[PDB]
Amino acid sequence: EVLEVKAITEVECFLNPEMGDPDENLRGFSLKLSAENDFSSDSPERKMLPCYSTARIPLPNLLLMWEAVTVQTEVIGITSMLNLHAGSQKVHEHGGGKPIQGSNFHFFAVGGDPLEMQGVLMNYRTKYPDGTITPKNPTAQSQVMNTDHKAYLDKNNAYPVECWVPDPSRNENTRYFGTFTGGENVPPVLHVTNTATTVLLDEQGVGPLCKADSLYVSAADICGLFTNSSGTQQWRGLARYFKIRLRKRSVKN
Amino acid sequence: EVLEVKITEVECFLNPEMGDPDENLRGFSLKLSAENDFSSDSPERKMLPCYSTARIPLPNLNNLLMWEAVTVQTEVIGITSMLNLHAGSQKVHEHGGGKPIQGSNFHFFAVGGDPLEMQGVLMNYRTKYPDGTITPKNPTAQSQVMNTDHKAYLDKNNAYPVECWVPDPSRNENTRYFGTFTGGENVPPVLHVTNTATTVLLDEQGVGPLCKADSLYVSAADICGLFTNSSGTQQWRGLARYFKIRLRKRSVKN
Amino acid sequence: VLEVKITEVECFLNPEMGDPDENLRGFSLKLSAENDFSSDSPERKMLPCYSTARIPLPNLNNLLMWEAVTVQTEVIGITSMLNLHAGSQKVHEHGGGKPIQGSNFHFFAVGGDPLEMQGVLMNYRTKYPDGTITPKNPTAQSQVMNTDHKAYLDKNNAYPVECWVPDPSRNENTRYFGTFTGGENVPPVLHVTNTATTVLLDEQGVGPLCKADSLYVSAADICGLFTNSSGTQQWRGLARYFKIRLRKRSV
Amino acid sequence: YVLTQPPSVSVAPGKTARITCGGNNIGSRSVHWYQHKPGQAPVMIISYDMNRPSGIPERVSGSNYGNTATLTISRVEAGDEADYYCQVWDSRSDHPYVFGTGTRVTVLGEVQLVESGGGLVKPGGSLRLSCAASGITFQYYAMNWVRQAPGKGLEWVSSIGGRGDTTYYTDSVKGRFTISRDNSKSTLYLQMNSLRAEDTAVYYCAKEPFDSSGDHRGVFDYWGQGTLVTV
Amino acid sequence: GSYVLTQPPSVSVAPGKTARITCGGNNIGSRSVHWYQHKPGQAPVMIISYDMNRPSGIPERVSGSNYGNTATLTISRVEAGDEADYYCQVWDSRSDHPYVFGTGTRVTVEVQLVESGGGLVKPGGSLRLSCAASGITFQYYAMNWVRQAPGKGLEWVSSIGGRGDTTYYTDSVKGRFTISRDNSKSTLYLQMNSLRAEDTAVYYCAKEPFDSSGDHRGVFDYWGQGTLVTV
Repeated sequence: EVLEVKAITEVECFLNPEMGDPDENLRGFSLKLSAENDFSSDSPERKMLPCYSTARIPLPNLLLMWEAVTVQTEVIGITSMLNLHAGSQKVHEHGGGKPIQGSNFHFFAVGGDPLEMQGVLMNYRTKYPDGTITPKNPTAQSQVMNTDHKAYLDKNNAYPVECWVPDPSRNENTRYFGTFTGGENVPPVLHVTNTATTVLLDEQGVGPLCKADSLYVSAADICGLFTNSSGTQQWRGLARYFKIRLRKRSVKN
Repeated sequence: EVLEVKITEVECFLNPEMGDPDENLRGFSLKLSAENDFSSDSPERKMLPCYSTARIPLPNLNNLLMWEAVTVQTEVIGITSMLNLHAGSQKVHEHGGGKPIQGSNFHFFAVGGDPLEMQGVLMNYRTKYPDGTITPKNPTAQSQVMNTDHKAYLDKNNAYPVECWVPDPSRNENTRYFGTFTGGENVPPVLHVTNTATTVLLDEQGVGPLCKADSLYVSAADICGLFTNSSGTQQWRGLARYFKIRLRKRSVKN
Repeated sequence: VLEVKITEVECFLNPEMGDPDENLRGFSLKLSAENDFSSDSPERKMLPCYSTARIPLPNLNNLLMWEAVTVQTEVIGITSMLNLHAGSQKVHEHGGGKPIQGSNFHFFAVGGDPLEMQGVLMNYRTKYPDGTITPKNPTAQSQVMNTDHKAYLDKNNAYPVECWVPDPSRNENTRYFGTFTGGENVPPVLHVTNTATTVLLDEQGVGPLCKADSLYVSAADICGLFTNSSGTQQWRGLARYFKIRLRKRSV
Repeated sequence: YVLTQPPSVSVAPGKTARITCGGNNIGSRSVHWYQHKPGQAPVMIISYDMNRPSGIPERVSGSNYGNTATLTISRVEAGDEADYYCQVWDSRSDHPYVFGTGTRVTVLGEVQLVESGGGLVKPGGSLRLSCAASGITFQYYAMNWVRQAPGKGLEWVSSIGGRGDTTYYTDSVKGRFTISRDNSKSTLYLQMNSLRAEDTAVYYCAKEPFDSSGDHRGVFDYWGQGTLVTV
Repeated sequence: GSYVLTQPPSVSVAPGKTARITCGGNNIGSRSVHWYQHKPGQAPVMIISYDMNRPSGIPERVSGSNYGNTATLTISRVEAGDEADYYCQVWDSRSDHPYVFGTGTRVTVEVQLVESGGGLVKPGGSLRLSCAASGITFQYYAMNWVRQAPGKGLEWVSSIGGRGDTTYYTDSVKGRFTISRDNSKSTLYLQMNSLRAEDTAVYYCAKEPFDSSGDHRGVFDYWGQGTLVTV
């Protein structure tokens, strides 16, 4: 029930990644990946599974509502992948370590409500670990589109990236952006600049309207697989920074 | 026939038809055969991805009025499901994770006021296509290039093999289509999601698809690549496609 | 060329990849290799050739001419390559067949005159087959630029793609567009849409003027190499569709 | 449509067995093959002319050209001794599922389908068969009844779509037999009224492959052990 | 002013040795030379196309070369089966006699084309030969008649385009022979009127390669067994 624009505020924040964190010294990393389990008997270790990062930022109490108008975002520590001297398997005899490479996913969202998500599984029979929130009573229909699998991204380090996507049939009050690049040898390509901004206004010129004076930010930044000397592989993630410009917007009630 | 403009949204998720070799492998094809001679190639029906289609009924209208499709929002659903490298996939090397889905892919959708119109072209005209599928009829060597005899309406779900049919650019006056084919062993799948992107369906004269019999047609093929099992066998993997279509009332004569 | 005074013409142009026999139409003969530059007599059915068509337009007769304003074009049969069950060599044991991949060339041209072409050879001493029209009296300069090698695309299954390129020194009544992507493992990337149109108008707002009420369409769509179970490689091509919007122009 | 099979074939262990299936332009149709051992569920061994299901050895191969489809079994073992049937499906026909007359092969030397309700019945009386399916979501599967009368071949009886919305009967039973389905209980029904002596047979429950609409596919890819109906 | 190809009349070779057959022509290196093997009472076989290209089924021992004024057929590791007649051949699109055959070399150590209508006739009489082609779409193929008179070489008689639009004849038969084709029946015709004794020969039907326009290519890539006409 939106009126004219009323003034302006910035919120700056970073979301640390949830790649699994198999031990403290492997923060930003997943547990080593298992392989070749049958679809009948697949119990992944919780620390093997990257999850979506999310947080709810409280806004000034202020009818008026906070309207998110722009976002500046980048992935933090992209240069840390130039360490080829520690942990990585040598590309060949006398050579340097193997760069992180392979499947990656880069996603963020800004909304006046929890990001709304749809469930889809590679394997509906996957036994997901206690502590994670995955599609409930999944069927073979869950390997394609099953409209029963709706969730709110309402908990950090809980929703496995592999089970959930932003739901394009909802998120009236959220903007989301994601790219998936799959493959063994996909080179990670990441750009940084403090000159880029993303407008959050819709076709009617209205950005996300923050309900309960609350801004929601969400992200997944899986950069690719790290290959140890042993040949084992781990996901590597990086934090995402957000700067969000909000304005006061008048609404009826 | 089309006069002055006189609004509705329709939403749909269209499931893929990759072959479905059994319930537990829904969204996959049967394992691919290889090295059949052109002269004796009978593919199993479950080996062959087909185009997805559905006819969405619109509000009954009634100088007659028709639903005009003006924009579409569409994305592929479940792209992150390919981050499961722990189940079924062959290890990339000893002690390593499973192989990501990769290889030849095709991403296609259409919105129209009539069934999508398609043209037949075959890798191998002598291919013996399986009962239950609808493929070019009385094909010749000319069917391996352009043979104008192979015209079809995408008028049945899970029937028209992707490998035999393309959108016909010589027709589809009342449909907009978009497709990308990327072929190769190691093609990385690249898929974007955002609820901020829209595609305008209006033509050069500012007229979108006009829905005959208050029916909207949506069509899609989203083959994401090949899944490699531990055995080394390969299967197509597909994902569903979501459509949100904005329509308006349009006046037309007789 | 004076002020403007509508018609559409549609065409499918079939590819000329060599056609080693009826059952392999759209394909070439297996590729030969390691021939000395001094002793190379390629078979005609090994060499892809440029496709051309002269579409007769309505007789118009301060004379009026047909002016091509727009072109809609796409490659036909891009989904035929999802067949990995016939002819192709397994990518590995128990696996499906090798996708068509490799060096590719995608070209189209619309004009009111035959497409003008320039000749460059990889080997000037190549003995090109009878039936083919290749650079005449070729010298070492034919491996770089020899301005003597001018031709008109004026016969189908005649002009070898590997010997001819569109002449940027000519083609004033022809708009041309091509892309070469070379490599062993180059992924074929092909798009299809009925929403895209290319304007054929120049800096003065004049498109191709059709001479002798004749519109010329030209194409080369090599999609890459088909590796058979043998290890033999053949070229694979697809047809190209044209829809051309013309208007009457005073001249 | 008529499918002709030689009644019997004899083969030494290690040798090759060839079973022909004759039909007017059968090469233009998808032929499936079934192995049937006495008192056992038939097994599908070839689909669409030459495709082997998972678990069928490379020795088993299929061919189809002109007027003859051929089942070839190489390096023949004792276990290969059984009845072999070809089968086609014509969506656009009065009798859409057709079996071959069958071939007796002598060598010289998860999903469950459980049928019930078989027994003894007065001629002119009534009997209802059930098939309890296990480990599949039932509305995604066209289901079929196929019978074998004493000393006769497999005969297709009735077919129903996954939704329950498409039903086909052989002329023999049209008007007397009724095929029905309860997807909530995953159960297939055959209501047999006006019973005849010609209806004495083992009644097999036959699953078609998973289909997103539960459509008819023309393939019996899994069978129950059968139930005896004696009149 | 019609092109001449010179071949040594005979060559002798021991088993295992190499046989070399020359084909002389004014600047023959500037033309595409094809080679045919011909055993008595058999269809000629094309063994080399465009100077050095071996058709599928021809062994690596068979090689072709062409430079300056001499084209050369080389057969290495010679077998008994290599004993036959060998002909070179060129094609000049812009010439009165566009198919020129060589004089032949006696060497001492699917698609079907069926000819009919051969027989015995009074000199001055008439005869029509037919060629029934099988397994090809006929309008995509330039077709040819080639004859061998007793103790003479292969002589090109007549050529026709796939469409039926490009008639070529040797001076010898000009105005007495007419070549025709019915692509609906996939049949080639040779109407021979005003017959002479010089016309006594085996008449061979010769297919050119598949062409999208059925153009003349200058290559006889498949032959029939022939039909004899005695006059």
